[PDB]
Amino acid sequence: AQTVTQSQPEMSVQEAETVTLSCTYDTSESDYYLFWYKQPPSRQMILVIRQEAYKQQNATENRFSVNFQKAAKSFSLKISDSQLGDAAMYFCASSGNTPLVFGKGTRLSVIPNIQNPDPAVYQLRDSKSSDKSVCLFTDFDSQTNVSQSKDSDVYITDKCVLDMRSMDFKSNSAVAWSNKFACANAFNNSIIPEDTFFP
Amino acid sequence: AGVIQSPRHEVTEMGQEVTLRCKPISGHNSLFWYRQTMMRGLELLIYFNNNVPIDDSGMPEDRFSAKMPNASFSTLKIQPSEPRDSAVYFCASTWGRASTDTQYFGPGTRLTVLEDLKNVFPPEVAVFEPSEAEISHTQKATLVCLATGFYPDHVELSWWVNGKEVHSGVCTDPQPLKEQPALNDSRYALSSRLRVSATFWQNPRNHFRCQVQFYGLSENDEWTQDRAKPVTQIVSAEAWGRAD
Repeated sequence: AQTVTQSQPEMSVQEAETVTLSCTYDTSESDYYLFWYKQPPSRQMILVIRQEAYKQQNATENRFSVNFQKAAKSFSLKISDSQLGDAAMYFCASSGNTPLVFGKGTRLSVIPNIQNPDPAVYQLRDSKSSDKSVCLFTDFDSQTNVSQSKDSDVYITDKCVLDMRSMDFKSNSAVAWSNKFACANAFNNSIIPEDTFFP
Repeated sequence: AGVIQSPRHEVTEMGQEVTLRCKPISGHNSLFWYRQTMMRGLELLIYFNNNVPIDDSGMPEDRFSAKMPNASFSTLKIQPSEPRDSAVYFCASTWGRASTDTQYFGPGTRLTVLEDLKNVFPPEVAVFEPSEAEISHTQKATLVCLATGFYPDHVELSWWVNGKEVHSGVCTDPQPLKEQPALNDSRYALSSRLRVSATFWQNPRNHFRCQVQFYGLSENDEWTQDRAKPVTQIVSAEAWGRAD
């Protein structure tokens, strides 16, 4: 009777806003521990927080906080002022008869706040070829749904946010290529911003 | 320092015996063996305490055996291996004085057991130079890297600016694309971006290299095809700065 349920499998949060990741558990032994583990894309498991059963509900104003309802057997994880480094998979875990029982995880994605959107579709060309081409959709707002391809010979990657680490700059980016295809027609199955820049 | 696992990647043919090895943290006395997939999650397989197994109920009925010959070494053998064995296998360790002790996780081994090695290909790496429209319009320069046509999905992409590895301004796809979206054999593609300022790209004394570490066949494996044997290798593409 040692379970860990993380029902919401995917979560989103706006950068600098607060998200709460849910967890409910069932146990038998009245002396247990509760954990939160972070797993970045590296697949490394890092312990975020750790609570003891018969101890208080903390009066803590840290960025990663816990809501411990022992009577409700709930164990929330709150993340304030979210950052793009927080985007990872989060596992809630129990510690009873079995030393560690994991929930099935929650993929948290942190949406970057793009305040200077310059939607544009650019054409790049190969360093050693400049005849095999790629089309770069970049600098669009974070609410833009870039969707996969329909042709069997055109490939469209999903959007990717990079952090230049200087000027607090961030930008979304999606790539498309096909040996056949033009950039002005690459992302026309995704809803493109009205002011998108086609040089 | 932390929990050490060997190997890190393994790509092998079915029927082979797979040996995973773990070294716990110095002084730790309990050692846990986990498995990860998308369907079953983090799965306990077996865990020791003072080199004695405590719970092995998670061990499959056949082909999985684990042992701890001394206090700083444990092994987990898959014999014979099967395609469904493919997962990320984790080793963890605690002090071993309490069931509630914090578990430290090693980096994990990504094991891919294939049906046969006929479909293994290394990636092709091309770097695409920044649009001059992007330089003109934003005063920034985005480089794009394409690692295409590799199988299986055991690739590590990295950008190396001026001989040293960079992490800032780099976004690589979290998941690759299937070139044939309707094939279990389908080779993969993967894209990356390195955005620097127009000033940095236009300096012809800056060197950009997209490096893709591929994990494939080993020395023991064999090849009966007249194409290059897809061994573990590093395929690179590079570009020099261009003022105009």
